[PDB]
Amino acid sequence: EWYLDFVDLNYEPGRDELIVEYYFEPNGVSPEEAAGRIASESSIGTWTTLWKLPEMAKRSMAKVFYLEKHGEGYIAKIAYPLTLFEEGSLVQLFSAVAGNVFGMKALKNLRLLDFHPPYEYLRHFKGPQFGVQGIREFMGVKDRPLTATVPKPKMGWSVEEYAEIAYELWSGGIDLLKDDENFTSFPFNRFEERVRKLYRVRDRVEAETGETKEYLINITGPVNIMEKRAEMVANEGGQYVMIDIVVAGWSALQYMREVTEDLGLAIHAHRAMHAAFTRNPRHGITMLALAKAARMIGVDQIHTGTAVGKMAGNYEEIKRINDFLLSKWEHIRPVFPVASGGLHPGLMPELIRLFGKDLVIQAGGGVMGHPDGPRAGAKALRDAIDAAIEGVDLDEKAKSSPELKKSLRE
Amino acid sequence: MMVLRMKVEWYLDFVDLNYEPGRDELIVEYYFEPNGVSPEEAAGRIASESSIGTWTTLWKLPEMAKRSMAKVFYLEKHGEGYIAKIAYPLTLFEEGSLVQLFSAVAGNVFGMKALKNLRLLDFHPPYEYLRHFKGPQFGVQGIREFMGVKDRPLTATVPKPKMGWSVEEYAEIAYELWSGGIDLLKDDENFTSFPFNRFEERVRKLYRVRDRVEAETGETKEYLINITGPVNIMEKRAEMVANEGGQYVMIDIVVAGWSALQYMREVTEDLGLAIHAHRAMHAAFTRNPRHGITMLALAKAARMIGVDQIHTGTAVGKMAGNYEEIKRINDFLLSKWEHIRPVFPVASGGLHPGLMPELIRLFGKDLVIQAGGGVMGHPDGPRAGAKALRDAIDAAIEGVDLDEKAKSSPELKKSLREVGLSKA
Amino acid sequence: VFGMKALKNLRLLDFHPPYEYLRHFKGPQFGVQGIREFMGVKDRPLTATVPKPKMGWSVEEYAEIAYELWSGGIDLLKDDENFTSFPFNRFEERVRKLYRVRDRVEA
Repeated sequence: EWYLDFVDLNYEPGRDELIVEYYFEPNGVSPEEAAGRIASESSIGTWTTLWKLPEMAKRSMAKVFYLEKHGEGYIAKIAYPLTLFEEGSLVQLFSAVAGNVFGMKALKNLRLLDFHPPYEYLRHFKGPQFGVQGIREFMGVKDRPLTATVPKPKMGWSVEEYAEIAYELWSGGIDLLKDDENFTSFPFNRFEERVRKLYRVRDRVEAETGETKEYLINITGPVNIMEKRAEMVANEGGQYVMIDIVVAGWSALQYMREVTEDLGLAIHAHRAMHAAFTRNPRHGITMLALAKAARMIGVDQIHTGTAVGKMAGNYEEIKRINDFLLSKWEHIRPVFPVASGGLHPGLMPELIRLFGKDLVIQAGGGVMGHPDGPRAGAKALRDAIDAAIEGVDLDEKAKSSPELKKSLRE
Repeated sequence: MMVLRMKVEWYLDFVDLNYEPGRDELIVEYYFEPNGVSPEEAAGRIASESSIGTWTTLWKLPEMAKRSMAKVFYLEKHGEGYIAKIAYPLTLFEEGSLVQLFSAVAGNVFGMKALKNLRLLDFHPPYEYLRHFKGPQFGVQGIREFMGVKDRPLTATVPKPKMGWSVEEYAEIAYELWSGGIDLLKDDENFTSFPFNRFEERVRKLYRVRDRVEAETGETKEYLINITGPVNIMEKRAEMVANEGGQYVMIDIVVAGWSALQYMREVTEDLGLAIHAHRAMHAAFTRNPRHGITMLALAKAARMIGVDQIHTGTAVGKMAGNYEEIKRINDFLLSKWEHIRPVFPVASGGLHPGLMPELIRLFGKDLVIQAGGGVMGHPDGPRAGAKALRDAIDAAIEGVDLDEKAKSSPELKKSLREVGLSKA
Repeated sequence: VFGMKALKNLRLLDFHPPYEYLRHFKGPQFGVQGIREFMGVKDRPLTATVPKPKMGWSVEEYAEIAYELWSGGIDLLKDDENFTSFPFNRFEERVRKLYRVRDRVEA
């Protein structure tokens, strides 16, 4: 059996079939053959063999129904019957549509652009437990973006040193303390010691300020360890855990979604390592597909990138990802985009004008750098956010917030 | 009259080309190309973002920050870029957690605007890092022992087509493959559990067939059964396999991920199961020679945690990946490495009986040889194909010409004739 | 009592528990007779050997020395007091191998 049996550019996919879109460049074969190879490798493969062909194999063939020239290559869209899939298992879906296909010698490059799961696939995924509205409610923040802050330096803090910095950041106005992706558990900062202490400091600051404060605490590890750590956070009164979802990976993430369902924890998804496969525009998996999978399983917050006078990724791509994350999508609650990357108070209006108010804004570097110290930097960050939301020029505001003034000089 | 200290840390402070790392530091080798910054600055950015980062702050530095800095100690031009080697103190690591190691050395660094491209080439764990990994439970010698196969490569076959089989149809093809001489039935990376082939129904049936073939042939047969799934599911499926008498599970380790793998290694330690790692999805990040993570590094992580066998690529006409790269990976997999047992390279990609002499000459006898199409495609059927593969391997090992062997092996004779009829 | 400044030296020589104290102790499960019975050795003393050197053996190297010792007539293989569990000789890996060797030598 041959690759062109998987190609039919007149086929019209049913509403119960899953669609994957790929960019590809052929290597020594026709665009049609290459697309047929993708469909084959991601479904039943080849046969031809004197052996009895299994009865479900014809009903499991993928079909390329769209193929067009695009830049230096081609886009194919391919339809997949649900007989190919273990329903509820994102892991098995990606084993099919994002696996061996990337190694095929008959392609120069292959990029998985997007996928579109039908109702009968999507209904076996819960999506986020809280999402934007869930978080807004437990944080008590109805309208403005939320603020987050990873301390600098990002490693090396003892439990006590971390308690002290956390008190300054939260007290100065930060909503969310954030651990660095590399900051898990060390001899001088054991995870359970950190939990015991940091939630007591959190509760003290809530009592002194009257505002809800939370901790994007890094539970990343071997799954059994991440589960135990999630249990410790819940037992101490935490409503968030942070997981490096790409480093940890899809099998752990799906299970952890069941763990956090029982313990009432929102998931903050850090995407470290993503750029190993999401950066190259000709090859890998797009950040959009990654986000879509992550939203389906049910992260409540995820990093996507920013636009920024020093930093800044592709505006269009970021806005496409964010629009998807906030979009209506059947029962799947919307996800907060997390904006990070050289953010500081002066950038807040624009970040907000361009990306809206439904954001978690991570700005630790600017907060830690304030000339009056971290607590003043946090206020400067809340103070320029309030001004964006209200339509006030940052130089007017600065007349009644010297922590923002001191920030604007630089 | 207070004098305060603004602490400043910058990228070039992470570069010291005269630094001599201790034997108890972890070393990572990177290839990179700078974008708009000096090679020094780029290298510094890597060391920084994989360690303590940079910053400007009045706040008191945490005491362990200065002892947690990575240092660039080697930096030289390489092709259109540069190689850096970077040294890491173990204070930066949660020991036993490869998840955390990779979050540091293989994380945010790949997304840095100031690098055009970034590839992690290799890493070298010091003894005090490595000693908190068990490595493979069985490795080469353990598998050889339970399979009862002392010298020759082992054989494996994934049925064709790769999806759609009912439990009964899969039992019938398995009987053929095993009976004709294949050592290891192998599930496709996509083939987990379906309405028409439920995992637990498949285990009950196939291990009965397995045991029947063992009784009939006097040879040990095994099954690289795909337990890939959400971690709890993978765990339950591993328990079902062990319960039925199985000694192997297959995990799609890249799609599943490191966190699940590390835990599954504890599960399999308890159940006596060897792990066959399928690497589907790797090429999304291992294929670009300028950017990503090499198959060698992935393989090293997987060996350290403890997969017992892993796919590395082959040298064929019809699948030839780079000979140099592949041989490097296999050499590593099989090399002495403290207490870490050696791992079988799994060779796959259009193999058939006529390639066995070349495959063995070039890559040795310590291989698992997966020969799907070649076996399933034999003109006399899959049983005959399996025999042809086993006979070609016995000949390669004995230094006997394939056409000489074919005189006492009808299956091998037909297989050889077909290649010629299907070759341009 | 050992730290009292009013004593220059103190040595506990022996103690003698009365029946109502001693009765709340089981003593050995096996003792001499229990051991002789499960070892199948009725009269002669039993023999034991700790390998030399005392440390540094891998599981497989430890299996090979044990085979020699047991096969030549030693009754009891013995670990050195410092030999617990190491990266190159993990206790559970040792247990699995050494008892298979043990059963082989018995056969």
